[PDB]
Amino acid sequence: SVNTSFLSPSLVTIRDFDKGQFAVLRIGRTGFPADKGDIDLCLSKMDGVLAAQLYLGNPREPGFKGPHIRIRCVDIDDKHTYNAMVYVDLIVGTGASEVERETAEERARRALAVALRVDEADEHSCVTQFEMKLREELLSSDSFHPDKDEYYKDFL
Amino acid sequence: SVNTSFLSPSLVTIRDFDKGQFAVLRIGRTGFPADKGDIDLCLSKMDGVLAAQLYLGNPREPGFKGPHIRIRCVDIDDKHTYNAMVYVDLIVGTGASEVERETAEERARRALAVALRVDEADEHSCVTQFEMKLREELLSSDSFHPDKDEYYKDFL
Amino acid sequence: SVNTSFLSPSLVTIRDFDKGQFAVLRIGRTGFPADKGDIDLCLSKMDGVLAAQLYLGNPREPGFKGPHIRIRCVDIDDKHTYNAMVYVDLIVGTGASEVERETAEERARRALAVALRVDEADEHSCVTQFEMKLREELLSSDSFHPDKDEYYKDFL
Amino acid sequence: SVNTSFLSPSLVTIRDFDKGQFAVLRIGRTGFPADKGDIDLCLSKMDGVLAAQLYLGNPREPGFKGPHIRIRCVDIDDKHTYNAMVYVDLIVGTGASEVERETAEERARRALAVALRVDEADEHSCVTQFEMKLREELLSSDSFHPDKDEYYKDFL
Amino acid sequence: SVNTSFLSPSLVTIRDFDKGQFAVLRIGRTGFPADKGDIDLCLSKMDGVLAAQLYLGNPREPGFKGPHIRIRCVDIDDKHTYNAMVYVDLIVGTGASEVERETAEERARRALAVALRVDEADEHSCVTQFEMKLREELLSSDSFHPDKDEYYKDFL
Amino acid sequence: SVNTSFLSPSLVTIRDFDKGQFAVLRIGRTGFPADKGDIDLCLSKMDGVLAAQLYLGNPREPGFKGPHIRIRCVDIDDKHTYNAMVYVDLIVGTGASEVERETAEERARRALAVALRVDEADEHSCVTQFEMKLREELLSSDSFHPDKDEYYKDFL
Amino acid sequence: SVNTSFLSPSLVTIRDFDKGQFAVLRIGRTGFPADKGDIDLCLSKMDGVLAAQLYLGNPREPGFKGPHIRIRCVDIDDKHTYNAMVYVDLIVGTGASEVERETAEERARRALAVALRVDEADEHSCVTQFEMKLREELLSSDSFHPDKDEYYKDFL
Amino acid sequence: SVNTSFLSPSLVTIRDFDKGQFAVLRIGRTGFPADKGDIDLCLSKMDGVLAAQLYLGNPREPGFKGPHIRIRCVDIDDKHTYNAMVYVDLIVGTGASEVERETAEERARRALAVALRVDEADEHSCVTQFEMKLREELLSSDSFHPDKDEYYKDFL
Amino acid sequence: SVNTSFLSPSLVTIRDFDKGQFAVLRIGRTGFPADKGDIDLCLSKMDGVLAAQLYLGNPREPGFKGPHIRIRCVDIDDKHTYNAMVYVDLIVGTGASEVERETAEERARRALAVALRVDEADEHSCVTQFEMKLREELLSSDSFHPDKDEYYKDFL
Amino acid sequence: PVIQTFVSTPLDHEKRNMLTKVYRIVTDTILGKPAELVMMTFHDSTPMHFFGSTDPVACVRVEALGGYGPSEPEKVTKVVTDAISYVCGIVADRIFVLYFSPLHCGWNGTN
Amino acid sequence: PVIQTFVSTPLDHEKRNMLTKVYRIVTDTILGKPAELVMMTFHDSTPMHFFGSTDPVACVRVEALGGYGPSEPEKVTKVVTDAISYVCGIVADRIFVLYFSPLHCGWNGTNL
Amino acid sequence: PVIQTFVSTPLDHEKRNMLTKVYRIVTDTILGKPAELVMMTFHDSTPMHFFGSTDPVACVRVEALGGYGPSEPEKVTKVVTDAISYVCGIVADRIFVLYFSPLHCGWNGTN
Repeated sequence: SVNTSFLSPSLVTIRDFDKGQFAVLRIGRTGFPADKGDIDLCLSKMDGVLAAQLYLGNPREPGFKGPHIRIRCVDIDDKHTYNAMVYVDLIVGTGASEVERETAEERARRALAVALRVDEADEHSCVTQFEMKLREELLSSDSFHPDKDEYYKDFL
Repeated sequence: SVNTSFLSPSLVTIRDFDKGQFAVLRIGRTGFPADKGDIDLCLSKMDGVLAAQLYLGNPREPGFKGPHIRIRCVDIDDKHTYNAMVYVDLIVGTGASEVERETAEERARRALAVALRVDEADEHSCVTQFEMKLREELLSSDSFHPDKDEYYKDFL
Repeated sequence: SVNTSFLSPSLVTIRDFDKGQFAVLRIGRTGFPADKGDIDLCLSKMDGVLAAQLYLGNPREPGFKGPHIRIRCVDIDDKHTYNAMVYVDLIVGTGASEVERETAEERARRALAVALRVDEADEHSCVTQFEMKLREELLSSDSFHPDKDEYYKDFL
Repeated sequence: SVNTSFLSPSLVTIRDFDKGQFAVLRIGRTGFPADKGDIDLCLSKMDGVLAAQLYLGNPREPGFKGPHIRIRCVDIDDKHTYNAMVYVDLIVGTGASEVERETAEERARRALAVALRVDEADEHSCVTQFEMKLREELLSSDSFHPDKDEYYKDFL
Repeated sequence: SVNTSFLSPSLVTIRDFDKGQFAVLRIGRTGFPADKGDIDLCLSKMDGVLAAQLYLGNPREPGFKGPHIRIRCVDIDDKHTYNAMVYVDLIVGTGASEVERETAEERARRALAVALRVDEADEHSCVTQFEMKLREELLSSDSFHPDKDEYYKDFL
Repeated sequence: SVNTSFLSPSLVTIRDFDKGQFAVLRIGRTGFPADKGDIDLCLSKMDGVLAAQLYLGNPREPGFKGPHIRIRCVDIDDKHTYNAMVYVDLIVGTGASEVERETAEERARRALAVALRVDEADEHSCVTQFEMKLREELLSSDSFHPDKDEYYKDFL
Repeated sequence: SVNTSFLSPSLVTIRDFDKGQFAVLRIGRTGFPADKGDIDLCLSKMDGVLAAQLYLGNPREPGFKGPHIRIRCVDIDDKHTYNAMVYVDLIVGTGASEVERETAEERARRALAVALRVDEADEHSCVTQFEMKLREELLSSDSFHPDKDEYYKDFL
Repeated sequence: SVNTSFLSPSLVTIRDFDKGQFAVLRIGRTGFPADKGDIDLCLSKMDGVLAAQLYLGNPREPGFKGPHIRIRCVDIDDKHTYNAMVYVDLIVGTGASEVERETAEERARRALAVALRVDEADEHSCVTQFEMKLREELLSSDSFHPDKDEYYKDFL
Repeated sequence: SVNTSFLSPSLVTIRDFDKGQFAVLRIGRTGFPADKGDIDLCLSKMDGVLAAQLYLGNPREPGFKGPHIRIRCVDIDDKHTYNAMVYVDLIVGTGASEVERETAEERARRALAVALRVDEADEHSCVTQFEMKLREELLSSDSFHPDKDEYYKDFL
Repeated sequence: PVIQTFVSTPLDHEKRNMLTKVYRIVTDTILGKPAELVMMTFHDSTPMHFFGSTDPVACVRVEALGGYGPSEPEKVTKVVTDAISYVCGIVADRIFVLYFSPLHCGWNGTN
Repeated sequence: PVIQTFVSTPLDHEKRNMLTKVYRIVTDTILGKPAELVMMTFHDSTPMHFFGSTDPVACVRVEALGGYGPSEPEKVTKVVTDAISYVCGIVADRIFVLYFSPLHCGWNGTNL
Repeated sequence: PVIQTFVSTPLDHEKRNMLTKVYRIVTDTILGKPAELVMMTFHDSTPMHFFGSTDPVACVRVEALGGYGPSEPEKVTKVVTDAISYVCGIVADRIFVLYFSPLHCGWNGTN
């Protein structure tokens, strides 16, 4: 269902088969061992990215023209106050005009800010921040997948 | 019983304790994330290699002088048609004659071609090929194991 | 509540959430695949280091001034006889008086010898030895954790 | 056990296998659809004829010389008040004298008046009357049955 | 509850005690044996006539001045495509004027067209048409019933 | 499952929905009421007719070219010894040659003799006889059904 | 509750704890092994002696002045017909007169004749006869018991 | 079912009602107390004699002309190695010819050698021997029973 | 687990398989039949002998050099007050000096006096006596057993 | 003769009896032997693999003392495969019918 | 040799072992082969129809490599029919005994 | 071909599938027949007595139309015995492999 693996005390891979997501959990600042609360926090943020995707469209629709909101990594800062940086990819089709990518970017930024609860502390008592990476891909290409392992090279 | 770990979205280690196997699942061509169907496909091919092994002898027999067929990796190509490449090691004794090696070589290739369903869509609608690497090892040595981690360096 | 991951056939990460430990299991000498007996042997030695820790003080007490004993790696030698090397850290506060360091050092060697059953066959028919690395940390620092991932670099 | 079939909205055949009876329920005067209350009323009158038969003799006795009381049709009049006319057949042996016949008539008519509850509201608030047809049959004949289908011509 | 009887392979009487209905199912065109699907369709069309009745008024109201809409026969044409002709009776009071008569006719024709799914495939993939006979009866007469068996002589 | 209706004391229609059969039970010679033993004997003969059909072919085969063996009536003679006459129809496809017609007729009579247990007491202590009527039909016609109600006019 | 022991194939001791009886079963004339039927017959005659005892008086009555009637042995003759000889003891008080003695003698014989079903086939198709031995004992003596083991010497 | 009685610490009678056998168990050489193992061994040898009988014939066949083979005694020598001597009777019909007697005698010996496992140590680790006593009886006589009690006089 | 048999009304053999004991129960003085209370009393005294044996040593110890306390017979005197005479055997090794034999004799007396409750009335309101018989045996002999049947000849 | 019916699908009283009646027909008409001398055993819900799947599949074994007529096996396979398909819903190309002939056959205690 | 016992009645431990001992006798004396080399399989409660009824019925399949002697199959049927009748209560006219001889038989990994 | 596996030990989905893939290899390599054309039945937990014990034991029945080529039965026995030993844990000296050849075999309604 959810496959979790410790590549190191502070580096964890989380693969959700039912939700079709892959995310890297790292305790970046302190290098402390990830506990169950850290994994639950990452899974919570992974769920939030799923909700923000629905603000742009339904990815299960056949012939989905995007754009895609894909979580990549949840970096947890637990030195002083409890903080989480959520790295997300926004993927728009290559045939999108410049206005269409700025609109998609602002629609994604607004939805993620609410879905990830950035303006306050969440249920895990965590101050959440996120960072988006804008990508352009030919969404019809047979070599494209929203969670291609290339997109995770900055975190593995 | 079966321990599965994601080292990356497209790189998975699979350790089967009951069957005494270890296999590296990788989605090589596309780099797409491994889903349940890919893991079931890999576990299916690991099962087939065990069946092919029985065509040459019972490995649990005490004093088994080989030869061994050991699976090492399953490389899945899902860009267009669902294909898989199964990397296996044929391990024969050091003092084996040339006729004994060629015989074990051809018996293994006949058994693998049937067990892996080569050149046809198998149960998971996957067309399979296999690549066999011959090895000569000291089977009676205390330092020998059919699944030494040095045999997995090309895939990890 | 124990997360086990195979980075390689002979390299395993074991994360005990309940006991709050992280240990690296490796079949160092032979490179053989780790089986359940190896993981049980590792989990048993992780249990022993926990018992040895209680001989110096309860780490759950508030403002615990140390010393800490932390398991880092269990290196199994299964070539001939069943042997295990247990790499542990001894973390002492930086404000010690060099006499308190050797007192904590001697106390740790005595407790680890009994807890790990050194130079005798345990329940798993394993002859155990250990190595203790002495460390100095400001235990009141917010960037200190007894299992900080930098402590595991020699084994991962 | 009781097969009930509608030949028409106001014509029902009722076959009781366990009690060896066949009766024709019809809503004669009005032609209204027979409801569950009419069928229960018909089954209750079939019960009474079976009790009245036992006042004359046990029909399951081997070599039973009769006489037989056999219900044929229950004709319900539900226009104003709730009435029912029960049509029964009294079957005496062919070799019986006149005095034997008229005695069998009185014993059956007097018994039917109590079993069918003539001239009074019964358990179904129904005022019941009966009509008896005398027949003389060789009871030992192999072509005789107390419920021959010819005995039902006038009602089917 | 529902009493079903086969007068012939293609002629079935259906008596619904709980809903107070009586219908004659017949496979008129082909004479094929009525199967479970044919009976389920007939019960479905009888169900629609009850619904169409409620559009005209609640029949269980004390002193119901009508009109009554009562199903009589469902003739199934299953030669090529699946069709059903539903013969229904519209009963209005004798004192109804000619304006009230046609108003009742069209009000019931509208309701029947919807409830019986006229000229479209219904739940049973059946294209249904209906035919309506107008009757005038003194509803307060003690000899009147909406489902008098005389009304069914065309179909029995 | 099986719909049994009494049209008269000695005339019963039997509709087997699950086996797709229709038969008419009648107690011809005597006119006696049909008891459960008679209905059990009838259903047993319909089961035997179903077995004789399988000797000629599988009717569930797509594009079945025939021939068909179909039961129509079981006439029970219970005056002296217990006897039954089973009326069946043999339906060969139109254009059948004289040889195909005679081959189908004899294969039918041979299979019916065994399945119906002719000239011998069966499980119900009954001596069974049969009578076969030949029919020719365009089997691929939409107006054809092996149990058309016209085929039963001789017995209803 | 009932302890059965085979001293030989045809010599069985039956001890009834609940009824406070002891009987010797012997298959005398033939020496055949005692089967379950023979043992059931013995238990039946032990019941009859107990039933004949209650005809003389309740022995559980405090200060019971007798007479006692005790079964000693059932000798089964199963050569041709099925017969049994029941040996019983009649114990009267030593202080009783000859009139009381012979009166108890005649009463016991009358009761035994009915209880043991003498000279007629019983429930087990056995023709029973009995033999009564008169004894006189001081019924209040501490060394008296109705089933004193000396009373069985003729049968053990 | 199986009645077991200790006539002495070393002398046991075993009566099997269901299998219709009687056997004497004795610990002859040593006089040791019989334990459950000795009794289980005796029951096993009793079971083997039943099996050996079927090689000669079915004794339940009416008019069974024999030969009968009946166990009588199991004598256990447990001084040193565990041994048993099985005393059986071979009962052939009176008037048997010399060849019929010898043929029946050799057939019983062969069947017993396998059934009693005289060659090796059986399931109970016992070395079994047997001794066969030949008897001739009028099998149809009312005074004959295969387990007549006098056949056991040498062992009781 | 406990096999009791009645050789006579007052003579009972009791074999305890689980506790490895044999005892003869006899109601000697009066010859009265044994009841469940007598058998329970015997089993209690047999149990007390097991406890007294443990005062001298554990008989399950390998190479147990004795001495043995073995119960033989329980003789119940129930004429006046409830009395029991317990016959036990004391078996010392044949190579025992006169001092050792007298010490074992006194030790066995003290233990048996407590275990058999000879001082007071026991749980069954029975004043207990016992009588020891000194025996000398070669305990390593293969023909020795603590409960050899010859040891019971005085009571059977 | 003896007819063993192995199917992967479950069987009940109705299905076993239908195959029984058909098997009686096959013996009397095709095999030329009495219909009552047929011993029929049924083994339903048998774990069976065939043609790369465990889909419904049948294996019917026919044993007849004295061999078979020149054209009899083909007629048996036709009727049996038709009967199994109609009764069990097993497709035709998943129904094996095997024909054997025992060296001897004992019945009523004699050969 | 291999012997398969198909009975429509239920078998228990006592019944199977009784038939086992008889089968071991049959192999050693009649078939002239070691009694340890006999593999016996039992299949109780088998749905079986025979002679127009489901009354108790048995089918015993005998497989012996190398065939049988001149009078051996007759003797085997006599003993097997008697044993099944005694053990299971099945009548003799409802007991089949089939004899086969496999082309080859493998044991201990060798087809010899 | 038809292969019946009788074992006294219970078989699950994994064990039946492992024996399934092995017999497919045996059919193709040794028997030289299509691997999809071999029908394979399994009968686990069979009450079996052999060599004076009810210890784990197996009997495999191989039926092939047209007989067997030279050396083929010895090869099949080696692979089947190895496979049964690995899969079921049954020792080699308690594994029978019987070889038969039916007179005729029916499939898809024709022989």
